[PDB]
Amino acid sequence: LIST
Amino acid sequence: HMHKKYFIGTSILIAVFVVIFDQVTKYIIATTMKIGDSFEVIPHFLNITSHRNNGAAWGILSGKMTFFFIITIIILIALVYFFIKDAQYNLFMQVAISLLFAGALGNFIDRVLTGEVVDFIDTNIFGYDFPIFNIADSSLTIGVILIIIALLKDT
Ligand SMILES: CCCCCCCC/C=C\CCCCCCCC(=O)OC[C@H](O)CO
Ligand SMILES: [Zn+2]
Repeated sequence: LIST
Repeated sequence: HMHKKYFIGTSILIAVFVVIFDQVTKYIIATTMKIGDSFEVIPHFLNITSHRNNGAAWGILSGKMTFFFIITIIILIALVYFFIKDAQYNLFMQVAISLLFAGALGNFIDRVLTGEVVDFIDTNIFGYDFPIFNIADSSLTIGVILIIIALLKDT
């Protein structure tokens, strides 16, 4: 979900 | 004073406003700056540092965009199902799920189109070496804070  | 089963009107335009501002801000940084450039917003505490994220923190992986692809979709479907089954008559959680849904979709568009994620928020408020993030990351984190507060019931 998050950028990484 | 509206008490509805599903606050679909409020939930969607929350997701709409978050995705719009995440995609717009991401795009403004992409077209006004170069990778590595940085300009100040609040001196010594907030900079706009142009960065791109492709999961390089995890090291060598055969295909991670496909795995991120499968992960994001599975969770996007579960959020909708969570919204329907256990978020009835609960505007607070429906807002939180929307923040989680919008924050996941915003990054999802970046990876599907470009295979990367635009990161531009660079602060020293949470200590340093905290990675450069964006609005989609912010909505997700806030949505997690809200459900943790919603999970802190019965205790
Ligand atoms: C720079 C990073 C920070 C900015 C990016 C943050 C992402 C958006 C998060 C929250 C939007 C605001 C929360 C939505 C407002 C809730 C409105 C609502 O729930 O309705 C109010 C109702 O009147 C009560 O009964
Ligand atoms: Zn009432």
